[PDB]
Amino acid sequence: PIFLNVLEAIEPGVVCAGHDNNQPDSFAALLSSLNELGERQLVHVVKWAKALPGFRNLHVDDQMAVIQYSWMGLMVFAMGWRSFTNVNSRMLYFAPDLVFNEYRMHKSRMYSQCVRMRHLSQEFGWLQITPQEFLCMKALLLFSIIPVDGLKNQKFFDELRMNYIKELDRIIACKRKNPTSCSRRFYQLTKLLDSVQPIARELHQFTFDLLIKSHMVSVDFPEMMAEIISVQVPKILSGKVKPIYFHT
Ligand SMILES: C[C@]12CCC(=O)C[C@@H]1CC[C@@H]1[C@@H]2CC[C@]2(C)[C@@H](O)CC[C@@H]12
Ligand SMILES: O=C(O)c1ccccc1Nc1cccc(C(F)(F)F)c1
Repeated sequence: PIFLNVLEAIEPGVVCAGHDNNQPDSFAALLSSLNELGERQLVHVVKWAKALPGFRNLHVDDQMAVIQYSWMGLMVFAMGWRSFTNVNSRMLYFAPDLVFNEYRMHKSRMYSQCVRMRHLSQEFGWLQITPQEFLCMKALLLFSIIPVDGLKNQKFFDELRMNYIKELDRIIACKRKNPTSCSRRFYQLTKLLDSVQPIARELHQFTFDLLIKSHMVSVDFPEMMAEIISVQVPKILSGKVKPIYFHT
């Protein structure tokens, strides 16, 4: 249908991190590249979102808010997809010029977090997620985290989230036969989406601390990345902004 054409048509393309693979691996270089990749990946997310159906309805402030709160969850989820479709979850495919292997996962000083990411990446396979399901879930991640005191126009956001959830159902109801698996498939995806939040929160904490002592470890932080991680992120780790789980 129309909805599906849009999502597949506004799906961001390949994005390099600009990492110089000629130089030996070093924490500084690796994380600095990831930050640069983040800044780059953020530009596409902004445009990707503005081109999203009904997104232009939210108040301009809520448009930037939701983007500054779930950018981590979106990029991680998408990255997990590339890893599955490119290297079959064997490694973390952040970018064509920035693939993480067992070694780099250790050199990045965040091996545990990578494990969970390589785990999310494998879920796409264990559950046999389809392209249509992936695209629909990613968009729903954009509307998966908001401040406890709601947004400027919560009503509009709830209906916007409600409608995207409906699209997921239709996508799911376009290949099933009996309800035994139908209403069941919904349970699987809803779980997968929720498993993303925990991972995202761990990375949030990590980038935060890394930013605090960025000068001592010589890790560069792009302008935008620096403002969001110091102004937006803190609100999440403080409890002001909490994700939206389907299950408890
Ligand atoms: C979102 C990015 C970059 C885009 C992506 O593919 C997922 C990946 C997950 C780890 C993030 C990284 C951006 C830079 C961060 C936030 C580092 O500071 C620490 C964790 C890194
Ligand atoms: O377009 C609006 O008026 C709208 C308003 C609030 C929430 C969602 C909205 N539209 C919307 C929301 C999800 C999916 C689709 C569609 F699939 F039709 F494109 C349209």
